[PDB]
Amino acid sequence: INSALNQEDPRTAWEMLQGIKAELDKVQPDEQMTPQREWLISAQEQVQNQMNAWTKAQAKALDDSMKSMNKLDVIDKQFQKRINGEWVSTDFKDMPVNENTGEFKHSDMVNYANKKLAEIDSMD
Amino acid sequence: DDSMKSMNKLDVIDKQFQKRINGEWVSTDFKDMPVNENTGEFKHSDMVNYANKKLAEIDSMDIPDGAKDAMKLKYLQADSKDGAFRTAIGTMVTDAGQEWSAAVINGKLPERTPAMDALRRIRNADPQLIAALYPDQAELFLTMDMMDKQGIDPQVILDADRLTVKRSKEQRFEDDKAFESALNASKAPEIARMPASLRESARKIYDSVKYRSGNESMAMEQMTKFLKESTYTFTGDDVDGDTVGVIPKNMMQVNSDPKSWEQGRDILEEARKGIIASNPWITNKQLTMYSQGDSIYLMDTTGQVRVRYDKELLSKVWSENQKKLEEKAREKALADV
Amino acid sequence: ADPQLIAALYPDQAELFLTMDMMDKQGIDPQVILDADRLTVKRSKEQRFEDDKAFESALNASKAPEIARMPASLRESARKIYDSVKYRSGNESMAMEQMTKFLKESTYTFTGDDVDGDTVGVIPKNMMQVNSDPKSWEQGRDILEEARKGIIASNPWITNKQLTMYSQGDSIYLMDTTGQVRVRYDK
Amino acid sequence: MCWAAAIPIAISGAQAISGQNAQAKMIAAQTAAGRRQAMEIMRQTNIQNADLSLQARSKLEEASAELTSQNMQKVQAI
Amino acid sequence: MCWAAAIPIAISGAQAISGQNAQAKMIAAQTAAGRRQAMEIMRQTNIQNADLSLQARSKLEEASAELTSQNMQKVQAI
Amino acid sequence: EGVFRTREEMEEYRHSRLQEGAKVYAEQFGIDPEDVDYQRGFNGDITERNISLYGAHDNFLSQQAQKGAIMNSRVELNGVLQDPDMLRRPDSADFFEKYIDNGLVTGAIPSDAQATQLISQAFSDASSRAGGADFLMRVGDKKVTLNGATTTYRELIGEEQWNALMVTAQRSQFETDAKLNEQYRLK
Amino acid sequence: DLADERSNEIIRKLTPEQRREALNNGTLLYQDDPYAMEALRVKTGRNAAYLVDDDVMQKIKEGVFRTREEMEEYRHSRLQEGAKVYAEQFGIDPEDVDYQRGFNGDITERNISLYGAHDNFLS
Amino acid sequence: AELSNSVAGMAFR
Repeated sequence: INSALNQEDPRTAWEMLQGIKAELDKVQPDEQMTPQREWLISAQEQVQNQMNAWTKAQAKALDDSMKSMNKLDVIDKQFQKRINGEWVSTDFKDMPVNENTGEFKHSDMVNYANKKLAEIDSMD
Repeated sequence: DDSMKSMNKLDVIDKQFQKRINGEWVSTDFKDMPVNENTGEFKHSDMVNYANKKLAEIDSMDIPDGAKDAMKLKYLQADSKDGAFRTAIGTMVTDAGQEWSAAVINGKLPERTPAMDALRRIRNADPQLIAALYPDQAELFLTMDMMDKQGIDPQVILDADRLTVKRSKEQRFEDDKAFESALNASKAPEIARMPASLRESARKIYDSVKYRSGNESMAMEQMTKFLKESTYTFTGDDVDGDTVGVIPKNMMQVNSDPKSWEQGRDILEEARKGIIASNPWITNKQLTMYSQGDSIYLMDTTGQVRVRYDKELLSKVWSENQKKLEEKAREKALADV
Repeated sequence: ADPQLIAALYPDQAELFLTMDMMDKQGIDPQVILDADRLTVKRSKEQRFEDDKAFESALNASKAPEIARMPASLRESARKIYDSVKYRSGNESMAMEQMTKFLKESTYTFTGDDVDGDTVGVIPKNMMQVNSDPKSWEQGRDILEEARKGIIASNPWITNKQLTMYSQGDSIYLMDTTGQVRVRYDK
Repeated sequence: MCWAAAIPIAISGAQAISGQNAQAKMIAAQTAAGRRQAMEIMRQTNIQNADLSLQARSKLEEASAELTSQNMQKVQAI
Repeated sequence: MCWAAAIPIAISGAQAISGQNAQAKMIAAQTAAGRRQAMEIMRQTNIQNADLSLQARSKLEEASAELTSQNMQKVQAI
Repeated sequence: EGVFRTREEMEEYRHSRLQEGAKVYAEQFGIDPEDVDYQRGFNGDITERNISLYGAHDNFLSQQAQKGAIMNSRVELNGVLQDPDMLRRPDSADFFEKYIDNGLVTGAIPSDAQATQLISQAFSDASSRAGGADFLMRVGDKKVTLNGATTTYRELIGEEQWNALMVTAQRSQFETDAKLNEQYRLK
Repeated sequence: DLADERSNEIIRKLTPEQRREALNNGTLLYQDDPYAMEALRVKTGRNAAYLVDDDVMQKIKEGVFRTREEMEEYRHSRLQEGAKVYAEQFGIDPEDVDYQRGFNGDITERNISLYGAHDNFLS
Repeated sequence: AELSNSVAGMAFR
């Protein structure tokens, strides 16, 4: 049961736990309050809570993906400006939130350099 | 009687320990909850037995290696240096150390290397942490990371570590003076401002690598690449751009994984910036960030403005902030559906 | 069966115990020790005198609860385990990791309840044994810990780190620095 | 092990038309493993993982996947 | 020793239907040892130990143990 | 256990190696065969042994057919869903429900356990393809039977069992769409 | 074999509604359910047909073949082989008539896809 | 500010 709980993604957690229940059903065929069944169904509430957390985390990942893409293209455009023109101050403080890009973590410029360098590597 | 007492007090210990892992401030030292009536006394024997049985239990779980090692680490923090888990992982480390020693004496390396393999599994996941807690066998970590990450054979280290002369107490004085000249005359930010914990380790790696093939560049080479793998250099916004600090990549960690160290750097920079603009005249050149044993501290040169930043508060503030920002994320993400 | 009682009563041949435990417990061949112990130079005085300063500084300047402090009894052997490994494979760090492992098997470093957590003493794992099986050392660790919260909870006029405990030639004496609390626990 | 050498026997003067050979054999290999080296009590864990691959192991490289799907629908119920 | 090589003769191209061979032979080996290399005065000691294994050495891997027991009962007296 | 084809080889091989092993094992002890008393002992108790053996063969062949059926239905549903955007089509919603149902009535996917396992695996697999919101959002809600009660899809899948899939599929769609955008912009 | 028609006919009788629970515990066993074995053989056959025939032809069609007359020969022979091998690989079903309906498709769709791929290659 | 997320917030608190 603890293994069923400690899975990486709570999906596999829930389906493995459900299979373990469907199997316990054989050997313990009376649905009731078998001590093992008590253990098993705190496990169900547990995996429900873990699925709650997983939903929240995937949603945050969605938000980060959009924020990163938008601020990334903003960084790249304001950087092409520096490459072609001059005196653009690409240090940290950039073209700020239009309405929806993000506070510009320091993470983007490192991510920007890395992704853009690989991008150049992948060009034709 | 002992079997029942041990099982009961063992589950009590484990629950009150999961409390410490998830929550905080639980005092798992020795004095726990013995009011179970059945559990009765806690001997000191349980916590050692608890750590050992639980570590093997984790080993026997069904999950893939990643979850196993993340779990070994999320248990390695935190007990109050008792150490129960710290000493378990520690004796694992010294086992790997003595085993590689025996390989050195033996002349080749014995096959299947159980302790070395288990250590490779655990330490691959957080290089800095395992090293930090045991500030004694950095030599083994260096050699293992040479052995696996880099491509060198685990045969060409064997001779050079078996062929070494005994330093014989004479050329060392020259060697201590040596650590001192390439250090001072380095002028590379990280090595010069060497952050402190890392300085205490630093001394080791240099002396180790030198005894191998032609050295004193290869030695500086490895030492610098290590200090790069283990401390961010916080650069200033000015275009010089002179460094303002070297704060260790292990202690900026929000939460428990190193992706988190990265996320935290994004807190410390926001902090260092607000100060510079807020108190006008504190030009970047003036500000220093200085660590200590365990604290990230931040000062403008005049002693007036100086904000502490600490593992506990940085961690837990980021935890709640990420929490309810991720809440907002879920809210409008599910608003689409 | 008991690599401790046998170790103690005969401190003279700790060299043989080290070599045998190298031979069987660890995986090294009983051929690669043979040459290195046959190939040795005579320390002639000069070599010996220098290695011996060398151990002396190094052990003293290493900062690990175990290597520091010293069990008391062990030093003489500990030193012996050191030289042997240094002559065999000549890496001093390798020797040490074969001295530390040994002091570490042999003694238990009692630690303090405080979160520092600074050590109070290293008592040798042999002399706090209770009955014959080594699990008796394990059991004794419990009596002594209950006592040390016995000492700290009985009239702690002041405790801090002032209280230390150690072993005389044969007595896990616990004593605070002062004459206030000396407790003798004997095998 | 003898069988693999037997497949290796095919390539001698260095033969090009043989990606088919590795392919078919790893594939069959998967059918055999998958089919026969496992237990079907509902509890599964990592066994299901290695299995899943045996599940993608027959199937198709997907030319047929495009063609199959178009089909299973007209056949099962649509 | 000649006989073991004779059993070894069976595995050549490295084929795998042979766990049966080690099995049956260690088992028989046990029947022979056990049966014949011992003395039956009531005093026994460590001899009984090595023996006991010869006692678990025939018996069954237990599929038959489940089946036997079901049986010895209906046969002996029940 | 692992290595055997249909019924014939079983009793063939058993009969042959049976009578031989009989005499070779009676040869170990006193040379009794061929006496009539060894017949009564060796020949059982035979109905019990035969029924146990043939029941084990039933178990093996049933496990074999079950392995085959699960592999087959897994391959079919993988081809129909895991394929990149068979889902986006207007027909795929009714189809999944119908397949699961028919397979239940046939009844393939034996049995219920394997059914919930397979349907909850496929759902996740579908969520991680670009095709996803549409498939999940349409099969919710559909009527599908089970052991306890007939019940909608959303229903089987708790409020944090379904909302999770729902969001993670939306996120995967966003990911793959941005991936297509970036491939185009790379060109 | 022919004798198992006993329980085959007897089970045709068992109601489909309550057949499944019986199947889950231990009353029946998969080997004797005619309806289950039907779908199974047929599915096994589609799988076989699709996988073998198609992978084999497509990959070859894509980069190493010739005229319609050639590919044509190559496939039918491959078709037969695959059935035998895969058949053995699952319970030994062939040569039963139910494996024909499963293996033989759904054949017009496969042929038209293959010949369309050949059109694409020659074009 | 006080009750804000946004990076600033973390540093301030």
